[PDB]
Amino acid sequence: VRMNVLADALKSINNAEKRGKRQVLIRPCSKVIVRFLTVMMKHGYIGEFEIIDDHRAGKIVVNLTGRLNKCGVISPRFDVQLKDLEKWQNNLLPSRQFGFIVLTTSAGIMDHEEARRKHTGGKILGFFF
Amino acid sequence: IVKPNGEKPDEFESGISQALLELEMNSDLKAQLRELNITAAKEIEVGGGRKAIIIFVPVPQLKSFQKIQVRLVRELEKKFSGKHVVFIAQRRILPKPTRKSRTKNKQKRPRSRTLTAVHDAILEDLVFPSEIVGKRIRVKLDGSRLIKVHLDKAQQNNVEHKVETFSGVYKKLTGKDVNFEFPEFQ
Amino acid sequence: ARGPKKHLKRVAAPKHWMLDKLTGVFAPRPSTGPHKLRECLPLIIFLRNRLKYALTGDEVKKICMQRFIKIDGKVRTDITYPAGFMDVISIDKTGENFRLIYDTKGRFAVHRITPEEAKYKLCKVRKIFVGTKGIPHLVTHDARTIRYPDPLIKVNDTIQIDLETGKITDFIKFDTGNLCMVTGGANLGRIGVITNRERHPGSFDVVHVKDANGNSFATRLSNIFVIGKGNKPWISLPRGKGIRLTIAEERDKRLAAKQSSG
Amino acid sequence: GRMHAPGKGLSQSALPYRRSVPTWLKLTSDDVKEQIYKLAKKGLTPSQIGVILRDSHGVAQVRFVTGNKILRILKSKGLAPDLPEDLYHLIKKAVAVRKHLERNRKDKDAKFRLILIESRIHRLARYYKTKRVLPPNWKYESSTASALV
Amino acid sequence: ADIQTERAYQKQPTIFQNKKRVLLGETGKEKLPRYYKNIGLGFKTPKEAIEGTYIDKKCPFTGNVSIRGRILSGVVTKMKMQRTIVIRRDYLHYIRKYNRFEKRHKNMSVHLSPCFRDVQIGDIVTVGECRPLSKTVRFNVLKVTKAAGTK
RNA sequence: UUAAAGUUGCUGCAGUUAAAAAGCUCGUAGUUGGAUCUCUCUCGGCCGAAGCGUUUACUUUGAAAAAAUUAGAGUGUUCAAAGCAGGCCGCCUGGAUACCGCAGCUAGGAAUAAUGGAAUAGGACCGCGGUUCUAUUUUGUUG
Repeated sequence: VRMNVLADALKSINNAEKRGKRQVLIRPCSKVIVRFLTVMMKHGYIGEFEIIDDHRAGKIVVNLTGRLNKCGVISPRFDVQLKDLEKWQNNLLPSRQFGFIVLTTSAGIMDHEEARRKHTGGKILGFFF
Repeated sequence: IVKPNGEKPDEFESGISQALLELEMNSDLKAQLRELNITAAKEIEVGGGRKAIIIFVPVPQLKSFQKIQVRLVRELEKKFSGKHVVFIAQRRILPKPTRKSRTKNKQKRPRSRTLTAVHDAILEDLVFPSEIVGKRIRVKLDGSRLIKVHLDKAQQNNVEHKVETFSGVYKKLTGKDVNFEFPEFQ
Repeated sequence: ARGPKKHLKRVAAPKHWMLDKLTGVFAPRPSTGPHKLRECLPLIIFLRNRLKYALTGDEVKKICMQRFIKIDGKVRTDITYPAGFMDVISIDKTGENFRLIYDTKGRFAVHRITPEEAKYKLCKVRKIFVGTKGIPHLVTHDARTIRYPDPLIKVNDTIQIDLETGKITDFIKFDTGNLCMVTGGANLGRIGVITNRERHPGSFDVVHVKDANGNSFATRLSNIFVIGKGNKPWISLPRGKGIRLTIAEERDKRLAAKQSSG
Repeated sequence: GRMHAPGKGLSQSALPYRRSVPTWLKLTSDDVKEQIYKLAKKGLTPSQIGVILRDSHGVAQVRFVTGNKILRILKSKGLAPDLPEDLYHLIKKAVAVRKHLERNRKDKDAKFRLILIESRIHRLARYYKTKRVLPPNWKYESSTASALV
Repeated sequence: ADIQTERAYQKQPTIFQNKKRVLLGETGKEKLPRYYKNIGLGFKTPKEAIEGTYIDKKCPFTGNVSIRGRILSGVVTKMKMQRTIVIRRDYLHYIRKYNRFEKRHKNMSVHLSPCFRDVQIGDIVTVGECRPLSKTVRFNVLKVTKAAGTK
């Protein structure tokens, strides 16, 4: 069955941008998906997107700008303390100059640098570079 | 006609009751308005100069109000000149319970009393007699959201002159940016 | 073991004694007395290791058996006697008086006092009960049993004791706004004003204390010793005045000293 | 896909975006409920009542008309039966397969289908007992099942 | 007598039942004064202990036991042996090579007082630590809360 | 015996033909599980003392955690491994600090994940009435 809808959301975006496409459809929509997409967008990786209402779990149309190398999910949502973040970013990010790990903390869904600024740990949702 | 919970009417929500008073016994709607009553009134500046009146009515009377809304709005816009009339049901929003709350949340909050649920009903009440056939939310680069609402063409020539007013009401009632479109077909 | 122990190994001795590794295998095991084994300074480690009046442990015995050292007004010839917090050591031959007060690093300081200040000491209150024929009884942190005290004195308070008679001359209650020193834990040797006390019935209370420079810390209620009423201490304070310096501040304060020299 | 079959069919119903009753249907909520009570007294299950209403009276959805569901209406009036309809129809099929199986002892495939049917019965019974619809001591007896049907 | 089903007369030691007062007191009513205490950590004494007539010395509210130590919670599993019950505690143990958890459980025998009536085996009970009451009993029930299927 | 061994693979391996998917299906335990919802009544002189908000998991903080060892600050053992000493012409000065899973204790956060809160209404909130036990203030004290 369909478990971890965010995994399907992130695998669909990765597979379309390998093909050089300009738009991708994501179903079903979810608020974790929307927050993750916003985090990706504010860093200049995807661009504007739009939610379609179905009186159900809606769907999303995302515009692609060709700037994405990889976006992936981590399952299960491991707990990350602020002293164990360096190992995670060494394991997952391609360099110390670019790439982001996306976590969910009690202050919101953010990336690994805003979490360091706010001095908080959380649970790892995924990564993108 | 005005029966607020705070029992405080003033110069402008008394005028709405005054206007309804003549129609009560001087229109064909004789027994279709005796048992109904409004609960609030307001005047709003929209479209850089225009004015729009929102009339708040009890929820249990909503369908009785909008069963005659077409004639009421038609006949209520003749007294005051160049102002759009909008009827909205008075709905309550119960705050989301938290881990630090008072013992007022004794019984579970109904989802009819949810913020999103009342914002999605305020829109339907605002857009009458037309119906909503679609809804889209554009998330833009700065992170802001814009709602795009598709309306039926059956009432297109009846409501399309009020679309600039509809956004003006919704921005203060809700706090959101909304545009209205008329699609091709279903 | 079939009975009580009589030895102490040097690595197992309390760290604030500041004993080196290669002097011997053993350390002085404190005698049984008013203060605990891990919260006391024996007389040998004070006469030999701190004041350097003696070079060996045999010389400490020669000073002691001449009846030169008085601990709170009484001559003690035991060289492992467990002196402790707030005690007064008097050497009449050289005219010296010392009070055992923790410094900011958690170690007993060489704090010299005046002959007038040596006539009293401050004692915490540990137990209050009623004995036969309805006589109230105190028990302090110094293992002093004082009967017929004031009825306003309660547990966790501080009293002043005149060492000649052993009677209470004044007292300070425990309340917010009163000066105190920490006598255990990680804030040992720190001085500050009580600001709050959170109560956990069936468990240990917690007291919040703020320094003069604005630094705040917390301790267990058993580690708090009320010194003075308000900001004014009732005893003379060591050099650091109870303020804990950071390692960077301490480094800068040390480097500034050698530049002054010339 | 299917629970007890390898099929992966997709056929189902597609509700419209309109949650609103159309203007050509003039039946009031109370009149719609009256037909529900009327057809409930002819031994019609809620799913039968729904198709009858849809095919004849132009009632696409009663949740859209009366703001309630058929089983809730029947239970409020007191016309709901003892066992739920889905569990009632599963036990009826188990008796039929088991009744065919005494005249046919060499029918090895009905013996497989009966196992599948009773597994489905146990699944629904577990779900309903967790929901406090069936008493906790309810148990499906392969021999006493005819008493339930 | 229901209260006197054992070979030895059952009474609360603190209570004296033979105060010869007057013939009228005999005529009026025979109801013994009862000893109950306030086992207190914010807990409240049930009213079935102040108004009951049971005699049991290992009850916290009307017996000779003191509550100190640890306050724990569990789920009632079995009620079979006289006047004591078996509860279950479920927890997660962390294995750090795999960065994961595993479910473990403990079965703990506690003493149940007659003041806590109408208790079934599905519900949450708070327990307080006391002195050894038997070979494998050290805790005592302090509060009863009904399970999910609450009536 | 450790690394090499990504040849025990949580990070991180393999199973068409090199070693390897049970003949097939059911089924309990175990593992995993789709959208969905934006703090206050009494008291001590505008604040605190006292109740919790359904309960947790999670995250940050605090105090409590033997020394030695390890990391690390100072210090020309003649250098160094060491040591805890030493420095100035009787004085000056150290003997720091960090780390110390899991479990237990404490205080902030509320995203993620579980859990409950009204459907024979034995529902919430307001004023109203009755049955019973009962407070020991008031009759300067005592009955």
